[PDB]
Amino acid sequence: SPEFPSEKTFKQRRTFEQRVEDVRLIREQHPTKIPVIIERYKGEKQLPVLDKTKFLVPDHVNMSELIKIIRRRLQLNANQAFFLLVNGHSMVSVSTPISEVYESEKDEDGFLYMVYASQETF
Ligand SMILES: *C=C1C(=O)CC(c2cccs2)CC1=O
Repeated sequence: SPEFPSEKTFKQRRTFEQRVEDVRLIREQHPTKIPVIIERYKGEKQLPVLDKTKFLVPDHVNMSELIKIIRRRLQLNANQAFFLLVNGHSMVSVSTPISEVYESEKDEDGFLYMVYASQETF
């Protein structure tokens, strides 16, 4: 509805220059944390909004563990599907530690971006 404001993403809220410097600050103060931005897919109609956007994830945590953490934050029940996507592909099947996902998939600004949805392609 045009009466209600559109959802604005992290990259629309913070400029690239600010994001680049945020990550430099984060990396300096927390070298063992991965800076992750987790957002709901723009067209999502079945899953609620997350109470935070930026997560400093310990670098040993794997993707299966992170998925459980987000499902819990969203208070999902077991009959609700949830997919976590990085750069256009699903992280749902894997046990890769997030440290490795960061090196493979991080944005130019230094953040690792993830999108969640109730479907795997859209
Ligand atoms: C939103 C967060 C938290 O609630 C705590 C997380 C921590 C993980 C290990 C030590 S603190 C960081 C975070 O982004």
